[PDB]
Amino acid sequence: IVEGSDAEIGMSPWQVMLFRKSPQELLCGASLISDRWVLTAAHCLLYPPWDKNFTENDLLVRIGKHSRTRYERNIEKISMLEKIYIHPRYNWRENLDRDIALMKLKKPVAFSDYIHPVCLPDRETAASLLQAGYKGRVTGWGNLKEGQPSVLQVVNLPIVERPVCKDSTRIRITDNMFCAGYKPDEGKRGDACEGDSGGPFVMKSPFNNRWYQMGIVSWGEGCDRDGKYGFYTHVFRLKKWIQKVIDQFG
Amino acid sequence: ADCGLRPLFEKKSLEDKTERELLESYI
Amino acid sequence: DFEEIPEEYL
Ligand SMILES: CC[C@@H](N)C(=O)N1CCC[C@H]1C(=O)NCc1ccc(C(=N)N)cc1
Ligand code: NA
Ligand code: NA
Repeated sequence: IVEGSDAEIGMSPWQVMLFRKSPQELLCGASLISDRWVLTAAHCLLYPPWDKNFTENDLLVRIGKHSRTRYERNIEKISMLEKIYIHPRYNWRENLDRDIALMKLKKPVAFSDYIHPVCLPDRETAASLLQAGYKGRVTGWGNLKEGQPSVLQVVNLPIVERPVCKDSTRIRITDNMFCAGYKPDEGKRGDACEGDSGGPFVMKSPFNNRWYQMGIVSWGEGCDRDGKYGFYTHVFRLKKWIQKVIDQFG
Repeated sequence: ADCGLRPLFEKKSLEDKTERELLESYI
Repeated sequence: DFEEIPEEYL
């Protein structure tokens, strides 16, 4: 996260760290959506241009974290992967369209003050909240600039109108993406960055006061560049796929 | 069922330091 | 860079 702040304790208890076993290092962000399902970006797991193709046994899920590097005794929980599910039409070849994957844990995780699932949007919350100017919140342990933080970073960012998103890049944008970030003339700044990949873009619904994950950190051209915006997978647009997976594989 | 309600914030009726910025943008 | 984790998880 660039130009964000240290998270408060327990502020994002759905935050998941995807952790590489060997060598031991951050792989990506992710989010807890139930006691055994974790949501992330497909490119965290599969991205052939960079020879990235992780198997279940390559990875661990660390839940409940605050500190980036430290082992947080009596607080974090570390889980093994039972199975990865990547969207069958994830488009790694062109623009990262449908950049979404699910991970099923070997064993259910115990909720705690620091570990708790986020909600996924229904059509009405999505229609009400995904509007240009409405702010969401992005969290992650990724680069501080286009360097690595000691603790979880947080930044709030406004959704940007679709024509502005489109006009800010040569890449082809789809209905399965949205962009967010301040304009140059809005003065404020902030962005996700490398290492934030797979983490959540959340919004707090003013109707029921719950947090919903509207987006997944997916891609951006540089980080916190004037006239550029961060792009997020549109979670509601892919929920049919999410439910199907969760329904067929429980 | 309890999703999206944080133990150290919503469950205790405590607000974090910047969630009001989000509320104020929901115009 | 990262603190080693309990062997049980590896
Ligand atoms: C198409 C732009 C390229 N820079 C990119 O973002 N890619 C190449 C394929 C993987 C993805 C990536 O690195 N995602 C991580 C990332 C980068 C930037 C941002 C941001 N909001 N600035 C977020 C995540
Ligand atoms: Na364009
Ligand atoms: Na920008």
